[PDB]
Amino acid sequence: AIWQGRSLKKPSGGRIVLARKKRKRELGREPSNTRVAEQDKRKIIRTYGGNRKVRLTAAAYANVFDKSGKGRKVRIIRVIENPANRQFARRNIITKGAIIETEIGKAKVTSRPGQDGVVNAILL
Amino acid sequence: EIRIKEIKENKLIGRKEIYFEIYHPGEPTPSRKDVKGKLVAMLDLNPETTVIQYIRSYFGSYISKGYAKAYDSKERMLYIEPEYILIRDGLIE
Amino acid sequence: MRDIGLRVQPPAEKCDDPKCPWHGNLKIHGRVFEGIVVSDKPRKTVTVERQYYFYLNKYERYELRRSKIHAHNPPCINAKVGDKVLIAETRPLSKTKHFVVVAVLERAEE
Amino acid sequence: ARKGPKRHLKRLAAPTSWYIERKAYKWAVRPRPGPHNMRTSIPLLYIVRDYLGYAKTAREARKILNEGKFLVDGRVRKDYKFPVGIMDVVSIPETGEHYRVLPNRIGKLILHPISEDEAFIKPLRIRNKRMIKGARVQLNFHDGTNHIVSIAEKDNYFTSYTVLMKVPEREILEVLPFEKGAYVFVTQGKNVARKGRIVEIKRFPMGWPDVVTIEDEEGELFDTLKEYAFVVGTDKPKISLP
Amino acid sequence: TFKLVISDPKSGIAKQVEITGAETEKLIGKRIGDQIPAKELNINLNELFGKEFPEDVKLEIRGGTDKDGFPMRPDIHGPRRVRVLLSKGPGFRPKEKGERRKKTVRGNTISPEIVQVNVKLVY
RNA sequence: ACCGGCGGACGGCUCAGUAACACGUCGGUAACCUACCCUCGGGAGGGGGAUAACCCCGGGAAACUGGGGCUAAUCCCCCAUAGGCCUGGGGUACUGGAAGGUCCCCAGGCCGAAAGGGAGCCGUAAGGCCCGCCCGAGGAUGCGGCGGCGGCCGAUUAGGUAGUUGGUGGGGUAACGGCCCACCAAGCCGAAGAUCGGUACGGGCCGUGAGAGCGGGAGCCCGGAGAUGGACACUGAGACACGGGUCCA
Repeated sequence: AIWQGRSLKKPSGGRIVLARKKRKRELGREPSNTRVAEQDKRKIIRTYGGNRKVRLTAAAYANVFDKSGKGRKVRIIRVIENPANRQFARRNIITKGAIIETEIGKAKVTSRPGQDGVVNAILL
Repeated sequence: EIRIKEIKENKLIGRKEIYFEIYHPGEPTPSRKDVKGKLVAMLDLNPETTVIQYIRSYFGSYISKGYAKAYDSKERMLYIEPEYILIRDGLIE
Repeated sequence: MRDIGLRVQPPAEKCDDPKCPWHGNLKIHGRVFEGIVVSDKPRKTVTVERQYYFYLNKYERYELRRSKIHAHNPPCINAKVGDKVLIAETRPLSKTKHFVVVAVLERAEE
Repeated sequence: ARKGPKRHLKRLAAPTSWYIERKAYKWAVRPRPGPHNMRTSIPLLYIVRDYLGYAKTAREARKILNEGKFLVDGRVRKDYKFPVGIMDVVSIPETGEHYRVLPNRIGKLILHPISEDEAFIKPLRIRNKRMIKGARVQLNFHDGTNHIVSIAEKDNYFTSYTVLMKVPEREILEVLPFEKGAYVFVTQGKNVARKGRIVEIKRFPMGWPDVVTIEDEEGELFDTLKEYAFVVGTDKPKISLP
Repeated sequence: TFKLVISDPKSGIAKQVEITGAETEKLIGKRIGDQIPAKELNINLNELFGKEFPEDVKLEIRGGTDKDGFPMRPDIHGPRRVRVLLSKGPGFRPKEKGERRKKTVRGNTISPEIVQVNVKLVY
């Protein structure tokens, strides 16, 4: 499972024994790993309490924004730099804060595809 | 004898509620039929609509407590008053 | 100058962090304590110490206890050891960081 | 182990505001969520059975509620788990009887009888204010009800003011303000079932609400919190208050 | 002795017949949904159903049950027995929504072990 | 008997673990969720499709299980608009000690509602009375996570800890956070006894004593944990679910 819970070690260091099983409310979910493709492929996910959330597994277009506040829907050519990891830019992975190359030029992603389901960025 | 401590009126249920005391010095606790047929006199009540719930026989006392109903229509008691006490009073077989 | 709701002047420096209560998105709600800085080695971190006297019901004397607390040190104030500081409960921030410095009542040299 | 939402409530754990014998039985009516909190309400069923003696058995009580013979705030309610809370008006038209729910000096609720003409007015504390789309102002009361009004009328109201609500048709009648010298009836605390006048409002930072000081009829001064202070008149109580 | 049940969409009437001998060899190696002229199958269907049927009337294999009673799932290749976890589909009748149960169900391909075969008429 | 509305995540039972923010108190969410319940503003259109039951036949000892005929809704499905989400820019009011949030305008994008009804009175009827549906904003019930302090024995257990401790940037979550991940640093705990072991659910309490105190947590209530041991899913508002499912022993 993906369990987002207690560290097995105390702050001082004494290893912590578990006293109960894990809880479904406490587990997480797989990583989206949003990628560059020719079309937008998305998965809606039922979530805790019946909510919903859509998840981009492949992205084709982006909403870039001018500093003035005017938005352009455009395509995404390739990712320039991913500060989150070095493996991601090599594998066209799309993540918030990444520097991306579109037809307009250089943009910085200011949205999370994993949770938002769309990719917004600011022209630089 | 019978002496009424209280008569109150449930208007939401259209019924009279009667608290009374029964004096039975040296003589066994009375049967339900007699107390009903004798209480029926002095408030001018229909026997069918009237039901007696409990006659508590006190230890070492010649006074027994008594508590009874008096409805205003046949349908209301069937609708509300549950079958068991009707069987105890005989109003249902 | 933005209000924290605690009677203390604001730090002169304006930092760009998202974790300065005077210069960020985070809030404050919970108790306020006071204490002394004992260690500052980890980045943007502080361990505040607190001494107090505790009463033994069987012995009718007093036990002086020392209590430590981890908290976050924003760069605007830049707390150092030897300094009397004010601490407030804050949003969970790290594995253990759950309090934040709000001011330096009195630095070490004084 | 427990695995989610309860559906029961043992008699022994019941709130201290209910004049209910506790060791006679074990099971009580768990109130469903509603206008007023657990700590300031009781199921209507207990009101029918105990506080009015109209029903000896809960089944019969439920039958009478099914008949819909009861008017709370000018609305019939069949739910025998309804939280009937503080400063509500209970009206029985079949009997022409009207009471208001109010705590005791001890911290328990009683039905103080009121005149029929008063039975249509309900004062509501203004818990909070909010802006809803369309720039409309929505006010959330102490009892959980909500009232919508215009942007222009926003300053007519402020939190901690009392609105005399016309419950039968939901019409706002008057707005008693919170200012020095109002007449205030306490809701909770040790000063419960007290009525006095305000001299000072203690502005308390650091998470602690406003402590108002109340001056009683006899001039004695005491203190309580803002939220426990419920205004009922500028200089005299506009409702019969024991 | 394969027990073949032939069902008519036109009439909503189904009848059982038996198959033994070389005709059995004809139905071995086939799969659900496979089509076969009735001539190679050699039944006087006009006599059993008491109606005129075009000579090009064909029979399509749809389903049946094993000897023990495990139908063949059209979604499972092979004629063997395999355990599958069924949330839906043939051979699984759920009761409670979202319930899942593991069963052993035959794969689509017909086998000699299979004793019941189902076919639908087609014109 | 059917899909379908609900419930079988409560209540019933027990004390192995667990030395822990499990728990008692007070705070604590501006970082959560929320079906049935309450209040307020708005909405409830069009179109299509499905298969049970029943009838014809079937297997296997069973458990269980096949095909054909047609069938229903508030069932399923597409659209209509709102509405949900995220971002940029520009402003103004509400809340609140506080922060920033919410309010409005503009700009960019994906996602994206409904349901009528059994009866009766009037109305030719529609419609109204009663019940039921959905969006949005609150409340309320229950729950999630953060914290100071309180509460055992051993030194013939003295050094301990590597996602170890913090920082940058992200991921996933209902939600904040090393919960995870990539990088950058060398921390953090311990003689006001860590680490390790022995021991053990915590409280309201109870037995004894003139009391100081000593000893104990079985019987009721509150909170915590479990379903032979382990481990993993689906349905769902709520679960890893005594009377639901899968493997291993």
